[PDB]
Amino acid sequence: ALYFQNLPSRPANKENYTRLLLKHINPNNKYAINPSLPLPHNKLLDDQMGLLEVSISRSSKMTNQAFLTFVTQEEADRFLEKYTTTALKVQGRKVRMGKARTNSLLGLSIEMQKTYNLDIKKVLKARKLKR
Amino acid sequence: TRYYCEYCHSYLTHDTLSVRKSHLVGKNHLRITADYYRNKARDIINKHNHKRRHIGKRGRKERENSSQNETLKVTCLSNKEKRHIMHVKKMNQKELAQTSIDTLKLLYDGSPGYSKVFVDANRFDIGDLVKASKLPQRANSRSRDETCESNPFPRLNNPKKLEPPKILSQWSNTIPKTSIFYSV
Amino acid sequence: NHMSQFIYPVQQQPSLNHFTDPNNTT
Amino acid sequence: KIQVAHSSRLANLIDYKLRVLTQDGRVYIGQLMAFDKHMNLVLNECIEERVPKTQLDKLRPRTLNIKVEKRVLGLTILRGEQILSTVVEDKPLLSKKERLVRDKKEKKQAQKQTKLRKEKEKKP
Amino acid sequence: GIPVKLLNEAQGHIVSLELTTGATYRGKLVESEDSMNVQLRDVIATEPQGAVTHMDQIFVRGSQIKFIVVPDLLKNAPLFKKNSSRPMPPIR
Amino acid sequence: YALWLQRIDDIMDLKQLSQLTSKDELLKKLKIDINYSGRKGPYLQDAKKKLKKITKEMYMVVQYQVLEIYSIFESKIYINYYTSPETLVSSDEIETWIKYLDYTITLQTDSLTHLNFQRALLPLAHYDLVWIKYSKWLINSKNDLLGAKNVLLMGLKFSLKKTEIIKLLYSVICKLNEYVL
RNA sequence: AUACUUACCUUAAGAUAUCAGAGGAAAGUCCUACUGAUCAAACAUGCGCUUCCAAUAGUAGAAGGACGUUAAGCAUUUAUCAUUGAACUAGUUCAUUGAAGUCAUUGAUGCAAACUCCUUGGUCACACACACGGCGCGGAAGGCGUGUUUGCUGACGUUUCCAUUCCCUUGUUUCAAUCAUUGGUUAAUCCCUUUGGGUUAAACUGAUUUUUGGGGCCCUUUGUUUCUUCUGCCUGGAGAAGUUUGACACCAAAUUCAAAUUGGUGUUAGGGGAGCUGGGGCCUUUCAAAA
Ligand SMILES: [Zn+2]
Repeated sequence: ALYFQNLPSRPANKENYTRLLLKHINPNNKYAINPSLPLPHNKLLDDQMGLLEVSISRSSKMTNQAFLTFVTQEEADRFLEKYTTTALKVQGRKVRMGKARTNSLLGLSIEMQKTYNLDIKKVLKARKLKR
Repeated sequence: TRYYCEYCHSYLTHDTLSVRKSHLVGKNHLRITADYYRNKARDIINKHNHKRRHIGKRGRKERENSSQNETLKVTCLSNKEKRHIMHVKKMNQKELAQTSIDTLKLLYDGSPGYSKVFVDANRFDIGDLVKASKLPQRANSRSRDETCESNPFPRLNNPKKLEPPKILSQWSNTIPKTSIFYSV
Repeated sequence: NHMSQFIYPVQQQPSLNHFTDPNNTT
Repeated sequence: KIQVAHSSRLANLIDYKLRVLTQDGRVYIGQLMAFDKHMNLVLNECIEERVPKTQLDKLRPRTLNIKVEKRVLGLTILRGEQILSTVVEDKPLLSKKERLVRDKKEKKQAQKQTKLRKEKEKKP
Repeated sequence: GIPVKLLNEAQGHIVSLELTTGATYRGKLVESEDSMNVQLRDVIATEPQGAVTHMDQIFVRGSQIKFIVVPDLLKNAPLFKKNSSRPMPPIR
Repeated sequence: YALWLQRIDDIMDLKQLSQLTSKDELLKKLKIDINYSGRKGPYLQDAKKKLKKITKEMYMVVQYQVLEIYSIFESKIYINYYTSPETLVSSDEIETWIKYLDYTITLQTDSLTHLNFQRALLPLAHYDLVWIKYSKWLINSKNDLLGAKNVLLMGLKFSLKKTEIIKLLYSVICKLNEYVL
């Protein structure tokens, strides 16, 4: 569960955009190769040293900020003091990141394993946000 | 078939190695084609690159750092002026194209092997080719055998002293005004 | 094609005293 | 990378930078301009790439990095006998619309040439 | 075809050759036919193994030629004009 | 200088001024910036003037040197080539080679010095005149004694008189402490 | 360009989508701006179709190169054959005679990094917005689909052929002041038949235009807006003439002697609006068929 800012919006394909984003974070990671990408279903890891999944929408509200989730909260923070407020830069820009106000959704699948009501609530409050 | 010569734009009927070889060697076709590549060659120097401009949003920092720096004046010549100066510059480039400083050939003129090397008609590598390069000469020397025995004393009122080194026309007022010694 | 890029330098003569005389021996 | 038109023949593609394979295992990359009945073609700015005998053992089955010795030779004319297969590398400096524009202007200029020649021949 | 016509347009200019035997003949092109067999003048030869020699005149078979390198300024030569306007052919 | 001035004239961008000299010397000595961001055109036109001035100065110095070297020496030298062992050279030409060699020695440029000895050596190789001097400047100025021995040895071949060269050569070998030679 | 002389030489063949049905001149052929099916090209036009299109909230970054440097980098392996004589172990060194002999050994092969420099892109608009993985305007490249036209395509010639336009602008954008024009709302007065209509002057609001001022960004447009020519410009963004059987620029010559002559290459551009015209989606009305 972690939150970013001012990322590149321009790549339009989520699996290519996670390629670029993952490429800037960890050079010589699992995936510089591009046969395939993993897709964990709601309720496996993307990259070693804490990374699990990546989430990006196309909405004008969420445009530039893409969110990352991690295996556990202490590794989620461990990624943050990896750089220790020394700004990394993705394609063109230094990113300003912080802790997500909402808990990681796939982290809730791990927490409660240690979830149908949440999926009902999401359909309901989504139906109301449509209104 | 028919051979269309697109340089001359004139057709020649029923192409044959003889007639086509005669046309290609022809004087008129020669002038036309040579002039054609003269134009197509002058164009790449004439054509302006006109590369595309990509303008980004100037940042708040460099607008403030560049605002304190005073604005420089620009000079723009009149149309009548710039036409003339472009003519002059182009004619100067054409001059630097044809310069090819040969002074070494002027230095060795009286050397014993001058006839075998710098005459270039009687050489070995380039010698035999010049003969076939001679024009058909339709209508209307320095032999190699020379020895040192001719012109035994290179100076008997024969030679001209070496030509002075040239100078730029622009900076010609840079020259030291007076010589150190009295020449005649 | 009137003016040319290069010229031969022309230069003034230094009054011919016994110090600028290239033939002086004594 | 680059998507070639699903139906595009050697005539449809001009000025595209190509990649040409010969029988000897060397490649000529460059802009195609003309070609012929027996498929000997003319490349504009082309560079022949070669895998040395010493690097070749690196390609046999086990990230590989091959040192490919290449030399630049401009405006060549290949021979159809040597050519093996052809692949597309890039797309031309100009878009399709722009090439339509220059084609139309070139044709109009060509007609103007025929008129200026005809009426220069007729009266004198 | 245009590829051979460009070789005819290269007469009297320095060209390079690659024979399928592996050699390299660089020198001035005197003659060329539609069978692509050319003859060159005052040419420098590179054997397949690199030994370089010099010969005054050479004739090569077109079937053995692999590629020919032609002076670059022939790229814009009129053969490559796509839309071109020819006059009417003379009646014979 | 015409090629240099032209190539300065054809520079269309600030980035191409780093080809002349590095980024630091331009901002320090001439105080011009390549990273300068703003309306560049008049700034680059100022930069071409500031770059052409110093080239005009280099033109001042090098012109001075060339005009001196020609006006004194090179204009007096009518024969730059070897001819034969039976050739004679004029006395004024000898004198101008001698003084041209003293001047070249004064410049203290070793490459151009050895060059101007070998340049002076082929016009007159047979006298022993320039052989002795070219052994002297190298035995004293440079203080190289073996090089002097080797000069006198190569001088034994070309020079016809050989007596002065072989005397000075006896001396050089004595001081070099080679007695068997 | 014209006339004369001399030399070199002359027509591979055929065809222009296929299949099927009906008709005209038992077999076959030809033909039907005839009818259907399929195919192909061009032109339009659509798809919540697919991919891509760079930082200014900063001194960056992506793709591709160097036929660039460090760099004699580090680690390896290489430098002719034959004949005769002397010595020599039982192959080695030296001298002489002959043959050919890419250069390189600072090379060549392998290994890796750092640095520097070149070309390219919408460096667009809106946004700094706690989500479960969209439905901003364009450009590039594709895939799929419908519709029209045509049946390879283009010059040339002929015709009761048919055709047949304009305006503004060439830094841009924004705000403010004032001027002018048009439209809507409210209050008052007058006239006609408490209500309705018209006119008047006045007030508010929107749109368009003229003059000035302020601000923003751009001026590499480098021959200071590149559609020409002429005038001209940084305390400025301007003015005049002109736009395809024409004009302009430039290259080449030999003479005359600075114009022209003849032969060639290239430019004649971009943006907006009005008109006219083609295509697509949507809505309303009218009609025909079917349930
Ligand atoms: Zn011709």
